[PDB]
Amino acid sequence: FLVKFVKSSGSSEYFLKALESIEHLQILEEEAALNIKENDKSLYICDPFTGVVFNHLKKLGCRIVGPQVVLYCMQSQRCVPRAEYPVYNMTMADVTISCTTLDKDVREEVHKYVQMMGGRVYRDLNMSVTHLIAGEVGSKKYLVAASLKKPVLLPSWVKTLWDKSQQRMMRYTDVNMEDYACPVFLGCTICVTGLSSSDRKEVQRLTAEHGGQYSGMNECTHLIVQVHCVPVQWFSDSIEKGFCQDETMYK
Amino acid sequence: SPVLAEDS
Repeated sequence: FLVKFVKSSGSSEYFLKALESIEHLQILEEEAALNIKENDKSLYICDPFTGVVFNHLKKLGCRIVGPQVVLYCMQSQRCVPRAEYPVYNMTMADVTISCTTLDKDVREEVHKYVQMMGGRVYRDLNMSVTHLIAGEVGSKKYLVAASLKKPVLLPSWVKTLWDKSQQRMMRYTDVNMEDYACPVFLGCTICVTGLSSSDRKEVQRLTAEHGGQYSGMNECTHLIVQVHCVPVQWFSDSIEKGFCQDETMYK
Repeated sequence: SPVLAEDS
């Protein structure tokens, strides 16, 4: 396929750096790109992904990609993603995400940024998913990803990978997963009964430390006993294994 | 199947 670089205003330095790396490639001035009126099924390099030019080509249905994608794939045509949406860079190439327990609109934002960073997205948790994005613990997707020890990260991981990769070229491992891991008890309100005052204080502390809420029936999500009624072994195993445990396995 | 957990 042909490659048409679209010179535009507001572009980053990576656009220029992509021109210094190239005959079947055309270099279009902004005006020549504004006079396009159809979709020639060629690859268009655009930078930025804002402005009347980019939205024009996008409206026509053109295959659009950022210069970071060029610096990533270089002369490999097969390396270029093959999708109906513009890909800005390849920060998330090889990442396949699914989401769980998120607001639908946030979910679709996540999907958007992942796809724009060269990643894949599925709505179910299939065997291709490499990362689970979660807004809180406890879901079927969550427990499954835990049992397989797949990373379960917060949405911010995607956001921080977008915002940062706007300026520089990077990959998804260039951020520490641990700093964006879903806390073991995020979304949980932990309540206790029949525990020594000391153990009680321990549950309080560890709950707050692992992203949960402590409250000393409508407010509780879990009830530690000597709503989910679980033994303390559920709490300690959740902390020890690094994931909220399946409560039905601790009844 | 390839689906381990379905969409919510």
